[PDB]
Amino acid sequence: NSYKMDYPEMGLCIIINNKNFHKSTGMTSRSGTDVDAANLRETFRNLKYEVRNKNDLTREEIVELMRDVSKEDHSKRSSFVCVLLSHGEAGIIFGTNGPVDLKKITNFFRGDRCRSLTGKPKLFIIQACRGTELDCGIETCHKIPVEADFLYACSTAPGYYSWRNSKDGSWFIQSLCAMLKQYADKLEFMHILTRVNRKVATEFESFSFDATFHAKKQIPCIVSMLTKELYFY
Amino acid sequence: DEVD
Repeated sequence: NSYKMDYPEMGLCIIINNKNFHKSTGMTSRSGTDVDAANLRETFRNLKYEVRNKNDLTREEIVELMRDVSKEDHSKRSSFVCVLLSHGEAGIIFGTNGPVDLKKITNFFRGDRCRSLTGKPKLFIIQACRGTELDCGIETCHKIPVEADFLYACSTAPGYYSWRNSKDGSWFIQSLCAMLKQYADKLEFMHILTRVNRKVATEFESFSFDATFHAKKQIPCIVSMLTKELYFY
Repeated sequence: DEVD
């Protein structure tokens, strides 16, 4: 009923942290993202993941990184974690010089394409916009599918902007790290992520001099194709 | 607060 998490290694945690984008793209610098990346590094280090931080990657460097990691031998590793911190749109995360399709990235890890991860949880944690909607809130052959064992922990609902504080980091990553620190020794991962949903939904609200962007809310979106319960302990 |  739960994934085997007592392989010799918990696995890799790849963190792609895009802060500065090529001028020609017109994309703004993502102030606060270094806070997220540092928090994520410490959070996952404590969970015994082998963390690799990558900063300011082009669209082709992202693809090449993911391809290479998917070709590593993960036989001794329990799981795989990839964190993407960038601008985005529906289905898309941005490299510093242009977009990468998320499906292209995740496909490298399919059950038939990365055999040393077949049957093990593959977790993709994404802090990026998924569109431009704002939430105004309301007061008060084979044997297993190749798409199985993926979880996407998305920072925001489909179609919506995702919020990041330039001083504190992104709402979602702040909350995800806090909940993992507090509950990773107590709760199954889906229940941890539900607590993240509640923390983001209840404790954060945007403040802006621009009325269009002021007093806005956010709900993260858990997408699970997992087949077992996931415990980090 | 900023959007991504």
